[PDB]
Amino acid sequence: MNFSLEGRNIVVMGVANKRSIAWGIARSLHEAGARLIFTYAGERLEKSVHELAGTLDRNDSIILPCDVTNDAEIETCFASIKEQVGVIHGIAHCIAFANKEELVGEYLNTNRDGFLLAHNISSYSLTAVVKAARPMMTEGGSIVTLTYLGGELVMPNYNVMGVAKASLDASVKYLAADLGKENIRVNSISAGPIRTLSAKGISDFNSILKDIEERAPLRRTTTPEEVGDTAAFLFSDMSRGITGENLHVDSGFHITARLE
Amino acid sequence: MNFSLEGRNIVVMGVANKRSIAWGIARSLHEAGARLIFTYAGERLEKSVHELAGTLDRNDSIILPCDVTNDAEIETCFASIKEQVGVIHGIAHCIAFANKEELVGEYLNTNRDGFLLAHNISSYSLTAVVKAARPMMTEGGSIVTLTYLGGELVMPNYNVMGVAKASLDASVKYLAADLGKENIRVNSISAGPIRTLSAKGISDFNSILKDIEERAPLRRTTTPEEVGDTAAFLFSDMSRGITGENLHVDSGFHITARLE
Amino acid sequence: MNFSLEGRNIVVMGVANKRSIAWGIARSLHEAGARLIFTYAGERLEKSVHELAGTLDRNDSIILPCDVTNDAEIETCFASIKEQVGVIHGIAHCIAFANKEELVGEYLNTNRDGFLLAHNISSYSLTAVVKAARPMMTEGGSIVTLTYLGGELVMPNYNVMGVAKASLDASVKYLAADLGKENIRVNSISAGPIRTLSAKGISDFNSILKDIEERAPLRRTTTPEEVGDTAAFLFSDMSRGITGENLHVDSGFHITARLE
Amino acid sequence: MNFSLEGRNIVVMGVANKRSIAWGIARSLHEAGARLIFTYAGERLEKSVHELAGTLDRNDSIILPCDVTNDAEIETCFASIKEQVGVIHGIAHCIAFANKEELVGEYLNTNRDGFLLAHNISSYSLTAVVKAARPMMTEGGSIVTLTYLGGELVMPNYNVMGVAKASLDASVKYLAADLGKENIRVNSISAGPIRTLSAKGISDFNSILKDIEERAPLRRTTTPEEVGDTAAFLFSDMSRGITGENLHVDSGFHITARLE
Ligand SMILES: NC(=O)c1ccc[n+]([C@@H]2O[C@H](COP(=O)([O-])OP(=O)(O)OC[C@H]3O[C@@H](n4cnc5c(N)ncnc54)[C@H](O)[C@@H]3O)[C@@H](O)[C@H]2O)c1
Ligand SMILES: NC(=O)c1ccc[n+]([C@@H]2O[C@H](COP(=O)([O-])OP(=O)(O)OC[C@H]3O[C@@H](n4cnc5c(N)ncnc54)[C@H](O)[C@@H]3O)[C@@H](O)[C@H]2O)c1
Ligand SMILES: NC(=O)c1ccc[n+]([C@@H]2O[C@H](COP(=O)([O-])OP(=O)(O)OC[C@H]3O[C@@H](n4cnc5c(N)ncnc54)[C@H](O)[C@@H]3O)[C@@H](O)[C@H]2O)c1
Ligand SMILES: NC(=O)c1ccc[n+]([C@@H]2O[C@H](COP(=O)([O-])OP(=O)(O)OC[C@H]3O[C@@H](n4cnc5c(N)ncnc54)[C@H](O)[C@@H]3O)[C@@H](O)[C@H]2O)c1
Ligand SMILES: Cc1c(CN(C)C(=O)/C=C/c2cnc3c(c2)CCC(=O)N3)c2ccccc2n1C
Ligand SMILES: Cc1c(CN(C)C(=O)/C=C/c2cnc3c(c2)CCC(=O)N3)c2ccccc2n1C
Ligand SMILES: Cc1c(CN(C)C(=O)/C=C/c2cnc3c(c2)CCC(=O)N3)c2ccccc2n1C
Ligand SMILES: Cc1c(CN(C)C(=O)/C=C/c2cnc3c(c2)CCC(=O)N3)c2ccccc2n1C
Repeated sequence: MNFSLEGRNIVVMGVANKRSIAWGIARSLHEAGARLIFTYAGERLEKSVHELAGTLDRNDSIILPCDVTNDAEIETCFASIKEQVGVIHGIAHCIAFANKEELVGEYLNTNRDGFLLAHNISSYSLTAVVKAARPMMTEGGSIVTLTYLGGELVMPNYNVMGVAKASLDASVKYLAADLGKENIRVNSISAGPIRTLSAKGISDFNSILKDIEERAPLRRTTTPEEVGDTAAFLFSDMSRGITGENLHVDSGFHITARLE
Repeated sequence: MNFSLEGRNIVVMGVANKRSIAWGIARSLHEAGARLIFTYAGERLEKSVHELAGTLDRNDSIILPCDVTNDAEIETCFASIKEQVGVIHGIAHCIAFANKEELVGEYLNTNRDGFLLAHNISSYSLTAVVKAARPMMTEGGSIVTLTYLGGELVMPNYNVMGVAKASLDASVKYLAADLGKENIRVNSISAGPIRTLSAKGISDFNSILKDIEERAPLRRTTTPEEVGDTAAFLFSDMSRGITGENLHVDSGFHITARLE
Repeated sequence: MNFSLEGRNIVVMGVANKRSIAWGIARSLHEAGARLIFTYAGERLEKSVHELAGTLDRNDSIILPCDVTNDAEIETCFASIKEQVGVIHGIAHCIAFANKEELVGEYLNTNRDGFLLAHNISSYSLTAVVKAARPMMTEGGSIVTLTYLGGELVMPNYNVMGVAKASLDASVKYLAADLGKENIRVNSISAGPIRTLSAKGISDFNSILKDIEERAPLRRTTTPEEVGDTAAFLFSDMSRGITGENLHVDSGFHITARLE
Repeated sequence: MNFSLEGRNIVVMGVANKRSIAWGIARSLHEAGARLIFTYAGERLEKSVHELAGTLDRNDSIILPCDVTNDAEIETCFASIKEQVGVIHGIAHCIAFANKEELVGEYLNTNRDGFLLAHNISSYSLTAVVKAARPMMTEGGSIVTLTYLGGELVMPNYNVMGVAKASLDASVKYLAADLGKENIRVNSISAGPIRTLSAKGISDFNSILKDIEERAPLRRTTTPEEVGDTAAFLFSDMSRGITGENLHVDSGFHITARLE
């Protein structure tokens, strides 16, 4: 086996701009040879994502809308993919949302509507996309989602997104147990903090990143390319023994408890 | 400090019949001296629960309806409790629901509505009850919920309830981090399987229980009284250093991987 | 069942002075009614421990030497216990040692001799004491050891003691799986930091304790009495469904990743 | 970055025959371009390992004795490596031993000598080899050891090897925290069961493997090549954000609790 993704069609869900973790993943996968299908939420991202995809050195990308709020766009999107490419070999699920005011101060700033919205977008959407993709994954495949340490432990302010990530992380395991008999693997990458659009609203994020640079074993914060290169492994056949796993790409921060 | 719960008002949520784990908890807490407030869902359980409470040797129990589907009954119920007793010292949250057809065969038998219903009842309700109880917990307190190993690992058929338990387990941690500054602890008991009303629908449950008897370190399945006696510790001052914890009351089954 | 330890003979291993965690455990167990057998290492501790035991309100304690370096004293000690009391119902194992210069700076300051000494005293000794006690635990029983979060994650300077605690924690599980068929439970308490004789040599320990007071959910550092009161639960019949478990008595610190 | 190991000198410790997991790793690393240094224990393995290395398509391998019992051979071996190649970029540590009679029946079949031997060979040796290699790892590097699920949970008969693996797993974390500031990563692969020389003595191993084929998500047992291909990722720059991690290459078995 080898690391090449030539002849693999991979859906990358969640590019918003060039700082998106999904854009780090798309670059790594394209460099490995994959043909990419980008999905975006919101008509104003369409041109953005088309332009970023156009910087890739092959012009073979497909770009499609897919809001994951309910099933309707999911069905439209995956029908297009089925007609255009026939078979899907992977999905990178890079989607999260919660109401921003719930991600400041106490976790108890959430409420039922917000809690269920965060779980719908951040956790159920993986299952919804799996459901729509499964019958087109006829040649085996690999599904990767992104999680964060605040789904395992309390991270200040992460709040209802931590609870939704814990739901996502459990779903990765149950999906992996349903799909491995069809040679479909399901894993996550637990990325360290990265200054993306989804970092806007964190207080004193510069202090968080500085502390990671001091406390993490490798003495540096995570990049989208580190995350991308681990995702290229997970979509390749090199990782075929691995499913239901959560790989921390966080400079080792997960093994530490405090800064000396 | 001591194990007594004399002078503690504890709300026990989720008695349905004498096999309920919540009924094991209520017995242990009453024996330790607590005054109990029982809550029930559905008008047909009212007389049931009143009768079971009437078997306790003090006639000081309060029995109130509290469906946790939205906030409305929660607010009514906790207002009654505030007027009747003034201060709450504990809550035992023993509530779960998912659509039964999602808890057979593949996890992918769920759907958005079912997934969000399971999360609403089985996970958000703890937060909803916490929110309504917090201003009446003026003397410090202890909150205990019930979880199951299928929120940590794949258990056949547990499916969307495992994902909802993983959300519940994360919420226990974030609640504990919000409330410890008010001397309120939040913990779970991860009970081994018990033949309750919520076991109806498990296939070959007799085989599951027999396997636990063979594989568990202590060679026996869990009882509601084992769970109750651990919950009496968690509501007592003896456990005041413990919060955010998940105590397995499962005969040791959690430490095993297979039956020799 | 009840919390009483009347009629239970419990061996408490590792009192050195009144700050020892084992002394917090002995107090709680004596208050619950247990008859205690204290063991000490080193002839200079004999009078110390006799005097502390003499402050207990019943004068029924036995005090015996037991260095755990090899098996010889273990055998002498447990033979005395067998003749004096007949049956052992519990052991509190509160023993650790590593060379102090290995617990400063890098973990790589250890060496083979030091590593194996730390493992012998801090981890194998539990197995050695279990082996000598097992045939006198004819009425069921409960064994509790003390561990620390640095066996689960990196804690600065904890170094080879963290590795030895990880060995101890695994041994708790395998012991629990061997002994549950004889109604003997084996658990640990993972205590938060306490200023004991085994804290001498930690740098800036005042800063560590202050940070725990800020970061821990309950906003306070651990006491020996908190640890003692959880150990009284673990030796009582109230905890009979629990074995192979690690209970954190740390003010909730284990669920946090950083100080906001 | 890329997956190539051209220009990387990697020490592979623990080939015994063509079924060794280390031989799966060496093949994958050689295919990725690494120059390999094989180490073996026992003069009778010398010719074995030389012959297997001679099947590789470049004849650039070095083969050296390295018994890890004490430091002496380690020092000889690493001195040879330093003179022959100058810089080490990786180590694959594939070494374990315990007395076989301790790995049948109860864990309590161990004893002090056996316990400390298992820990010395199976856990401290990683630290000993790290210590000797560190000053030759001047260009950054990656260290991979092999662990097994029985270091996380009880696996029947794994016994003192499970305790020694738990010590190894903790050492991986503390090593990673010491060495990341020198751009050296330290990780493990937790392989599923493989019929190697170290499987001789397992009872009913055919039943264990059949059960894995039924219970594991991917419905198949692990191969040395699956393990090798994950180790090629860990030694490559693609995995540079990952340290202190334990990657399960076990067909997903780690996420399951029982066979339906
Ligand atoms: N930035 C971090 O520090 C970090 C660390 C670990 C994990 N993560 C996770 O990485 C993933 C990607 O986030 P990011 O940091 O790259 O930020 P981002 O804002 O670039 O990406 C989040 C994506 O989610 C999409 N999304 C939100 N609601 C959607 C909906 N209704 N339908 C479809 N798409 C929707 C957004 O359009 C956006 O493209 C998220 O799951 C996030 O939780 C982020
Ligand atoms: N039985 C087991 O094997 C087991 C093992 C571990 C944990 N648990 C958990 O224990 C808890 C109690 O379940 P049980 O096994 O005693 O069964 P049970 O059926 O007796 O109790 C479940 C309770 O949930 C209540 N509930 C359901 N929907 C509700 C709603 N909308 N509003 C308010 N209450 C609602 C029911 O009325 C019932 O009283 C649950 O959280 C369950 O997940 C059960
Ligand atoms: N102090 C903490 O912050 C803390 C936190 C968690 C766990 N622990 C653990 O609690 C336990 C008790 O330590 P402590 O903090 O009370 O300190 P302590 O120094 O009072 O107790 C340690 C005990 O170990 C005994 N011991 C050392 N070598 C021995 C040998 N060869 N034979 C027999 N006994 C031997 C000492 O005599 C002493 O009584 C230890 O396992 C320690 O790792 C301590
Ligand atoms: N086979 C499995 O099912 C399995 C599963 C997970 C992990 N592991 C681990 O994989 C590693 C490799 O074992 P394997 O299964 O390939 O079997 P193996 O017997 O082929 O390899 C074990 C190696 O350890 C070496 N070793 C033993 N004592 C030594 C000493 N004193 N000095 C130097 N080398 C010494 C042996 O010479 C042998 O080369 C071990 O750490 C084992 O625990 C094995
Ligand atoms: C690293 C990190 C993140 C980023 N992250 C891991 C996320 O999963 C972000 C999710 C997110 C989810 N929903 C959001 C936003 C961010 C901001 C914009 C918005 O409106 N809603 C984060 C987000 C909130 C609080 C703390 C946080 N930390 C410490
Ligand atoms: C022990 C166990 C349970 C019971 N349990 C732990 C639960 O949390 C049950 C939750 C539940 C949740 N919702 C349910 C029902 C049960 C049945 C009645 C119904 O209509 N909906 C369980 C439930 C489903 C599948 C497997 C299961 N196992 C192995
Ligand atoms: C809380 C804590 C402790 C204390 N502890 C948990 C221990 O297990 C101590 C073990 C110990 C073990 N061996 C030791 C000594 C202490 C000091 C005296 C000596 O000579 N050898 C500790 C010990 C060393 C480094 C950091 C530490 N932290 C953060
Ligand atoms: C998969 C597996 C293994 C193999 N393994 C993971 C190991 O780490 C083996 C270690 C080992 C360690 N020491 C050993 C031997 C094997 C056999 C030859 C000998 O003399 N001593 C194993 C080993 C013993 C018991 C159960 C076991 N299971 C279920």
